[PDB]
Amino acid sequence: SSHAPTEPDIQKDKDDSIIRENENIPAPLGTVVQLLFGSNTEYMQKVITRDKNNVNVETIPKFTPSLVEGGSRHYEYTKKLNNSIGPKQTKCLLTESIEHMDINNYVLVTQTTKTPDVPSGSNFAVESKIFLFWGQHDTTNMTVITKINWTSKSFLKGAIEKGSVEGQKVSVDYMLSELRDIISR
Repeated sequence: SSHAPTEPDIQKDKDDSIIRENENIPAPLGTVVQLLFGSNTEYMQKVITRDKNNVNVETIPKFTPSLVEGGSRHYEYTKKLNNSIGPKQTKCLLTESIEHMDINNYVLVTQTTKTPDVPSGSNFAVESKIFLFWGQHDTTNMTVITKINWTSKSFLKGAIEKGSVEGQKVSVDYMLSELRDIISR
């Protein structure tokens, strides 16, 4: 009765970094997909607002045309940065795309973040692949892989890549913590 654990089909890319891997969420795959990406979007909104640096978090739309391979959505919030010296905050422009959906195997949603107000923010977007697949005993594993798409290379490239990895890890930890709390409550 327990679904078998599965393997995500993670295509390699030399500028990829691992954010988190094989993080367990104690609910079935279809449930976790629905909690993050389904029609009740308050859960993903709360993932974002759990970080008190995240403000102006608009209502998140559902995936259109449908929650299906090829569906996508956009939303925006603001992230507080420095206390006083610029920049004090940045807009965060998020686009999510359903790249692969197979509840018998794995789901891949790509999450791309643009931050126009950071230094060199006009030079890059952050692309994170969120893999969801089966763990043991009808639970879900999550693996997140990140790379920076440089649309113009920056003299701050190394610092930005390090801080982005650091920030993607914090973002994914809130996602995992909220998921783990929704299930337990």
